[PDB]
Amino acid sequence: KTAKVGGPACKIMGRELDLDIVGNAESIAAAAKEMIQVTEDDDTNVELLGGGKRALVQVPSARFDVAAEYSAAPLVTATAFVQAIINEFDVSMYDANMVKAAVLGRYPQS
Amino acid sequence: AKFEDKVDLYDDRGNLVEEQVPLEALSPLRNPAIKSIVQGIKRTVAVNLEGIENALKTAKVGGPACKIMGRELDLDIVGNAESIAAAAKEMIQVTEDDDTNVELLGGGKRALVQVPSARFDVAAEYSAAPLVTATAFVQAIINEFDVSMYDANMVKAAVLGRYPQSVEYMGANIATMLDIPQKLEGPGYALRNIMVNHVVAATLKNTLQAAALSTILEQTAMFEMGDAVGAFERMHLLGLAYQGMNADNLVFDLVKANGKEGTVGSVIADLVERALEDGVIKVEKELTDYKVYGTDDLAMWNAYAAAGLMAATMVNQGAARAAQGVSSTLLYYNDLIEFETGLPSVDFGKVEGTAVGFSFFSHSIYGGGGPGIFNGNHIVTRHSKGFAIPCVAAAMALDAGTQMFSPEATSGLIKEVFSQVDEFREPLKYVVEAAAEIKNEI
Amino acid sequence: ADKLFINALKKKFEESPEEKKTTFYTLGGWKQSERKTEFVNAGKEVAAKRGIPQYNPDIGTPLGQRVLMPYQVSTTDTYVEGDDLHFVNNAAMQQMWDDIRRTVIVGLNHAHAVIEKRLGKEVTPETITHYLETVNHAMPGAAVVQEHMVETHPALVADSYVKVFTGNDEIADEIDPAFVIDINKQFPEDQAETLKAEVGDGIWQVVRIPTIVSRTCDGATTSRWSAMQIGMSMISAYKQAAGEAATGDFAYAAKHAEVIHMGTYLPVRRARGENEPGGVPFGYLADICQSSRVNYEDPVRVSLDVVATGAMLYDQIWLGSYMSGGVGFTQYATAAYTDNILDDFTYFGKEYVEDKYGLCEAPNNMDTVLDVATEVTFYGLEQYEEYPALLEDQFGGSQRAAVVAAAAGCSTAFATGNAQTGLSGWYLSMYLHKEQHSRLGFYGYDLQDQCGASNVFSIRGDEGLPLELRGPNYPNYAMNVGHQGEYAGISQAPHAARGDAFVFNPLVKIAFADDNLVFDFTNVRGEFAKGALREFEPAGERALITPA
Amino acid sequence: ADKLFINALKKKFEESPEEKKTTFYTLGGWKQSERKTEFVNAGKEVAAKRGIPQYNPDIGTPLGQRVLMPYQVSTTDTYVEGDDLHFVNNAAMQQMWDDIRRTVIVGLNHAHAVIEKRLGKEVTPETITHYLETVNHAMPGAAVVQEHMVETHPALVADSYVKVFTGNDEIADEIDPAFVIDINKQFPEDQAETLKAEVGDGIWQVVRIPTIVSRTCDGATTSRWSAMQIGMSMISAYKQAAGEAATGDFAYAAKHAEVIHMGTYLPVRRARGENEPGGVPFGYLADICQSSRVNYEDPVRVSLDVVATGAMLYDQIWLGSYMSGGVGFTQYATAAYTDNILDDFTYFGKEYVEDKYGLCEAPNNMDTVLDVATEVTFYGLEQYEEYPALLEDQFGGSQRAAVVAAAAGCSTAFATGNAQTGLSGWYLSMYLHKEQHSRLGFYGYDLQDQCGASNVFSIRGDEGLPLELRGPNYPNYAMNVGHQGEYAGISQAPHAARGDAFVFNPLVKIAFADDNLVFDFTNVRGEFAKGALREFEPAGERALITPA
Amino acid sequence: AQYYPGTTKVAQNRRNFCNPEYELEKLREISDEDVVKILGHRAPGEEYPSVHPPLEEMDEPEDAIREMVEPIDGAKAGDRVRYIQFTDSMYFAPAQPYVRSRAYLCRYRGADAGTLSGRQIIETRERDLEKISKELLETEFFDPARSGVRGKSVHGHSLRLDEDGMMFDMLRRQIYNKDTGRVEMVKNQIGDELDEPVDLGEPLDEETLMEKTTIYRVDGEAYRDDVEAVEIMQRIHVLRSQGGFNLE
Ligand code: F43
Ligand SMILES: C[C@@H](OP(=O)(O)O)[C@H](NC(=O)CCCCCCCS)C(=O)O
Ligand SMILES: O=S(=O)(O)CCS
Ligand SMILES: O=S(=O)(O)CCS
Ligand SMILES: [Mg+2]
Ligand SMILES: [Mg+2]
Ligand SMILES: [Mg+2]
Ligand SMILES: [Mg+2]
Ligand SMILES: [Zn+2]
Repeated sequence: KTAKVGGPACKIMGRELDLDIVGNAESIAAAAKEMIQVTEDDDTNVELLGGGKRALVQVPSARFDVAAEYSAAPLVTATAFVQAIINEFDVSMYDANMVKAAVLGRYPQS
Repeated sequence: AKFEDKVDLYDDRGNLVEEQVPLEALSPLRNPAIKSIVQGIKRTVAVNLEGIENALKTAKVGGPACKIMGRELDLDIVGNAESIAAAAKEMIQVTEDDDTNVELLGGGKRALVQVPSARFDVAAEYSAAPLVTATAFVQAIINEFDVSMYDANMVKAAVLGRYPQSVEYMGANIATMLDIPQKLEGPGYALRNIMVNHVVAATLKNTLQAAALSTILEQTAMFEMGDAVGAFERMHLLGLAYQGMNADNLVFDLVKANGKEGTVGSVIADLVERALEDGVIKVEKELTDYKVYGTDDLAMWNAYAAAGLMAATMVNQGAARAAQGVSSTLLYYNDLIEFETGLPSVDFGKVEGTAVGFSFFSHSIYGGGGPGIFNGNHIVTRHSKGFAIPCVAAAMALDAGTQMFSPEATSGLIKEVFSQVDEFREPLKYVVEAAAEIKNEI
Repeated sequence: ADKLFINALKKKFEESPEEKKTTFYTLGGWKQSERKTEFVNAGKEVAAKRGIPQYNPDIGTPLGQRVLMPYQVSTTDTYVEGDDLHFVNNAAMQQMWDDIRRTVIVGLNHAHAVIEKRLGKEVTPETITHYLETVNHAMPGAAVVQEHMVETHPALVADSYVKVFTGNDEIADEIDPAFVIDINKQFPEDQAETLKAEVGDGIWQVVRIPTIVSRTCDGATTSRWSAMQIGMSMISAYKQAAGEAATGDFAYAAKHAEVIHMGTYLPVRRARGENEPGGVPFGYLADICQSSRVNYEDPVRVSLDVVATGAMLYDQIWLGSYMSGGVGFTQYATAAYTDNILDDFTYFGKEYVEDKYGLCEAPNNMDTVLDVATEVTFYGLEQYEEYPALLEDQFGGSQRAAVVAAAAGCSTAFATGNAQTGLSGWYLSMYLHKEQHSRLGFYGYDLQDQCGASNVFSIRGDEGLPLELRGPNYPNYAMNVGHQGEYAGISQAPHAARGDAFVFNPLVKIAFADDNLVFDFTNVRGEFAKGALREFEPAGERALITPA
Repeated sequence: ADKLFINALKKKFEESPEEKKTTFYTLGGWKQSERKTEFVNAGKEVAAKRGIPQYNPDIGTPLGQRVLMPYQVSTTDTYVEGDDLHFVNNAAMQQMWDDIRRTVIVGLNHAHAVIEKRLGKEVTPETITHYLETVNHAMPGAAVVQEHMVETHPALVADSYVKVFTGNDEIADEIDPAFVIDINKQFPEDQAETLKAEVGDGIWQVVRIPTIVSRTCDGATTSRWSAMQIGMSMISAYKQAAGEAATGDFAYAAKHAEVIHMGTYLPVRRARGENEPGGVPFGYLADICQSSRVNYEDPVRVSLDVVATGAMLYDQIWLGSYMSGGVGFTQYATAAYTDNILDDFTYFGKEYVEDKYGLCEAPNNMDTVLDVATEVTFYGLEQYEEYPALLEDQFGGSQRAAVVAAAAGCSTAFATGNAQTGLSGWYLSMYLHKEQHSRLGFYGYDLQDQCGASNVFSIRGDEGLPLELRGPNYPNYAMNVGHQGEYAGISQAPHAARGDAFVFNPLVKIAFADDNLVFDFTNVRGEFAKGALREFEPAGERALITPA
Repeated sequence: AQYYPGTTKVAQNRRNFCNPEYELEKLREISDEDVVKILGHRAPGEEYPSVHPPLEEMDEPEDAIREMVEPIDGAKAGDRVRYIQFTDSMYFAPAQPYVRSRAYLCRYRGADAGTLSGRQIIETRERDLEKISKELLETEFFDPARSGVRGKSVHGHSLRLDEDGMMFDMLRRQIYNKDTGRVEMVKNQIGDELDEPVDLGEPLDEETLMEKTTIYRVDGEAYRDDVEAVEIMQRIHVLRSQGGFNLE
């Protein structure tokens, strides 16, 4: 909403996007869970907290059994939420990179 | 299954193995043979016992040209390798008869070590393999000869090198196909930081198996990186199937049709013909004496295009028996196919771009080197998301000896130890069998 | 009127610039050039002094079979041979980097709360001023607490100091003005209101450590050095015990919790700490350049001053030395800031946009990208075809690709007011150029250019980022000349057309609005010309402590 | 004779060294000091010129309520105020670090194999000479292939060059001797024979890039700069296509496969690239110092010249600037190379061991550690007790702990000929000291010292390492003053006693046996004195390119 | 195959260079010996040096791909890999850098091609390099005034021509004779003097250069006027852009 992305005190004037994410948290969390899980009955958990302000996400153990380490947890969660948000409001190709910056920050420049 | 696609699976001689298997039976997330390969690469360590003994006898430890005069220790490690290997295994295992393996090679000069998986299921990552193996061999050697408190730090230097003053195990006489986690270009990159020469060494230069091992590793990394999640998952799975696993015998059949006299250009023409035949592309618009092609399935066009790119490398670099031209194939197969069709090339230009920097960094003063020293974690070759490196593995497998930095030069220890592990050496065999076995559970 | 590069071409060559033929081989090789003549003489003296052969014009191939050109520094009337724009031979270029490397922004907001909530002491404009007298003694390397301290020579460290800024006008008025970067004085009224609103009642220090130390050490030294002396000055000015538990809160705040580095650290293949060029994102480089607060009526001038800043830093010092070295990459960069060539192409595109859409009024979409980047690409390429002297001047395809694409990208962003569509225009320019002339750049030029289109609007982990957040460590960009400084220009371009006070970080913008810097960031190209004429006076020299 | 530090004490104070009482508070504060007085005046001129207050002696506490002491640089007759030994004020200290930072060792063994086996061309001493003439033109920044190259000013980069060495005397003698580090000329016969046996038929380059570039950039620049110009010189000298596939083997060889960096890269908390001080292991620092090939008759002199090298680099520049900054850590280091104090304690210990055991003849065990380290620890502490002037000079407990333990550790290793037991003697010294005086060092001084006994002989992953291989990145050692340069001397100690040509790396030993270096590594303390007198002429300066 | 869109002579010329069924116009005759001299890799009468043993003395294990891909003759024999590199003037040379790489990978086997603005190169097994180089030199890929064989010091693609219409060459490997109107190669491609120069014939006249050129220019045929070729380039840009975002 404020275009404040990419680190402390950073802002891009003209990039503001006003999206009702918390108001649509249930839909967005379910759409993210579908991408995060491997199967319907596995140990994936996605739970809203604080009235939809936060989500607790538990990425399915199966993804870690075929991974070298543990970064699948943030990277799989981040991309599932970026994609769920874009899909929720039909965010345009021109604007979607702002959702990625709001969710994961300045990576991979940092 | 999440997707409707099925593929036919073939062996490395191009013969049918299993018809109509669901695409997801080849997924790193579901396929038990891919699981076994990843867990195996995580937990396997090559131990150079002759290297350790020579290091100790000469006091040459801690990296290239280093030596500490007066520290020499003369220990009959290789003559006593059975007892040392047995004592190290006892430390490395969690319980008797678990999956710990310790096997002497080269008459006691080398050891294959597979650290038990239970250590990794309560670990964040993969460094327990070299760390547990190093310490068990250090302690086993000390105990074998009753090395004194005063001298034992030399056995530690001989084994694991200048660590922890260096971040890496600099000068170490153990080896792994993974490298340390601090060297990742980004989180989730560890299965990409595996040298092309290591893959080709492990698969004994068999071209299809080198391509299969390489694709399996690269695409399994795309799941760990999150790239194969959501909108892109099917693109990644189809690339694995068609570029790395010879799905529908497409790579095989293009190589067969073009191997005698063909070029990159003739491969492209055959692939475009096959995509139109199978309905993956269609004529969208006619300009003057030029047909503009379209597709309603970009992930599928990408996969076909990726199969043609692997076939084009096999034809071009195979005809030269010289790997260097892979950087040129990776570029001009893609540049040519775009203007031939009006459709985007493999990975939407990312293979072509990888290939431009890879051409430059394999023929210039500024860095890089020969094709075998690259990997998907290298800054030059990390850009395409799994569709470029498996062609480099294929090219290097085909090289008849044009390289100074060849697998024999950079990968001898890896070859002796890791080629021993069936699923590492022949993964196209085991991955297909595993897919067939779980085909009605997907 | 004449194209803007005509005067430069008339000065380089005897021919009118449209002429297609010339004479070679008879100019006397290196003897045509005052500067090569200087270097041949100096190599003979160097070799004899040290007893080892060195520079020798008879090694390798004989330079100067064609005219060795003078270059006009764009926007100036200064003409120099290119050796004078090599970063090694130009002290203004070295000092530009030193002024960025040795700067860090450190908040006083957490510090002031430790003072009130944990220590129970008061903070006021008077206590702030006293702190600032203290830190301006301590920062250059002088003592405030212990007996028998030795100290740095104040004249060797005359360039090190600490100033503050804040959005609260009445507080900024109550702190001693020697220490204050005054936002109302340095910025035009509109921009000042924007920047004051961003900062609010926050108070920030701009800390510059000594050039001599930055040169002896590295960029990662800057925030540590800054924190040590903020720490000592907090102890001294607020009368705390000299090393108690709360002291650790100020360390933590100044080193990690309220610090803004100019550059973030790099990964192991290119291992480097903070405040190195590869860590500076393009949006910060646009904000460090101060053309925005002086030339705001001319968005082309603002964007191209940013391109000059980034082309020199990223291509000559960063890629051409930290990441490679040797003779290096002077002219891959000078193409973007000499002979008014990029200027001519970019004013054309600005006029195009202003006429057709109005600045910032174009739809933010691919139809705008296709229209503007294509028109501007064809314009630039046409000038090299119509003026054979221009083509012979910017002789390497990489140079021409960066210049033409920079004009196309900046012009696209002038239309849309968005950097990301500017960036799509840059890539489209490359593809058009490559098909037009059947060449583009050097062997590895378009690695990022072929990844380029697909990654502009990606959202994936190491692919997706708005252009302002990208930098030299964005994976596709981490290797090659002729891109990074132009990207900093495209980041600036929409903000300049919009008249925005900053591109990405308002703190970094304010932090360089400071005439106590050694380099004048309001006039980057004028400063490069001053260094080229051997007229610029850098900090960091050891002349005061060496023999006569 | 007198204890070696008596002269220095008599110079510093009016009282005899044994006297327990003195006079304070009547010395005029800073006005007692020529140097402080020069700084107050400089402070005034700096503030008036720039319009921002700077050095001011009335900020904080008033220095010089006690005597502000001169220090004798040990082994010299030079007496200076400690400010003249601060690295910022001392160009010899800056140049010592630049000469290490800008050096890399690059083999020619893989390269020569690419020439013969891949290109099919012959290698002889004549082709190597032609290659060395070419690379000495190119390495400083000059062109060999392309037309219209701009180049570095040969006089700005006069300190950059390439030499080679090899263990085969007949091959060495056929290469032009302007380019050859001659092992028989620089080393005494027995050490030459050791070093030549180590190198054998190998041929190695020592490459020094320009100090002006190293200062503008960082240590990780050195191997890349070296490789680009080795690569251009291979192209030129051996007549290859200018950029073909084989060119890449030369890049990979020069950058990775046969490179020896001076320092390895550092982890992210302390992110730095190669050739930074934290990456230089103690055995390499002992080998860089060239006292071993000149002073080999006196193992004390060799070992304490290494201590001086390491205390300055690791505590003043590295821990006192790269890792902290400000006034920094001048006197934490000077305690180890001034006033002949460490020398007095170390000659005592060497004599004790000579008489009881014979050098290198003691059993390598804990009985020897307990014996020698306890005796020498008691000797040094007894001196601070016996001479109140000595205690007032080394006024900080850390200073005393580092000096006393360095004498104990070096002496222990003189006995055993093994650095590991020298290191156990260093920790025991610290434990005895802490009990004797109920104090040791600063708040955080003995983090590594309390881990220290148990980690000397450990074999675990990040604990066990022979001392020669440890350095500033060994975990327990990564933070604190008063240890790293002492450990470099302890690593030298058993090798000096044994008369070994090198401690850890024979290539690094030979690489600095070169009188074309700017700093003189055979006499580190002599050079620190010359810099303190403002008589050292560093390289890297920009006078030639700035206003007269 | 259709190769390339567009309705100009430039577009047709690009198609022709790529199309292996298109017979490249042969413009000059060059002897074997003289192609070897120009290349500069080996002496006349010298045997092909080897980088590895012949393939048949290797007996390598079974591999279905290797079995199916016929090695080029140089590969069988174990030939060194060697190169030839050309520079092409922007003032209407017939061939140009991307035109070459694109054409080489359609026409030739076992080929490592690189494109740069100022040079273009191919590397392949020695004996096969010799046969390809003969075609590169005798046909309309090459004009001895507007194209140059140059393995180093390649500057000249973007320079003004000399009074003879010759492209600049720092090493002057190709010399126009004012009395005869023919060009002679006096040095090999790395710049070493040849025992006896090699005749390369007369330069192409202005009208024949315009007929054969593959560069677009405002004073020849401008790319902006080849609107169908521009359309495809813009199409690829748009499809790449949308594909990288959401695979649509
Ligand atoms: C030997 C290489 C291969 C390589 O890895 N780097 C080289 C050479 C390297 C050297 C050349 C210095 C010297 O002459 O000794 C330096 C200065 C890098 C260094 N080591 O300091 C450099 N190139 Ni190069 N390189 C350049 C360029 C180029 C252009 C020149 C084309 C032309 O028509 O003249 C071509 C690439 C292309 O065709 O697009 C090029 C090639 C090449 N470049 C070919 C040699 C070409 C030849 O034999 O003439 N560079 C340029 O296009 C402009 C800027 C220029 C860089 C120097 C500067 O920026 O001032 C220099 C940048
Ligand atoms: C690629 C990698 O080099 P490696 O492969 O690790 O030795 C990297 N070098 C570069 O990226 C060189 C960039 C600047 C010179 C080329 C500019 C284009 S003309 C590195 O040094 O870490
Ligand atoms: O010739 S290359 O493109 O490899 C290097 C250009 S500086
Ligand atoms: O007082 S402290 O030990 O924290 C600092 C010593 S410089
Ligand atoms: Mg079949
Ligand atoms: Mg066909
Ligand atoms: Mg000025
Ligand atoms: Mg014939
Ligand atoms: Zn520096």
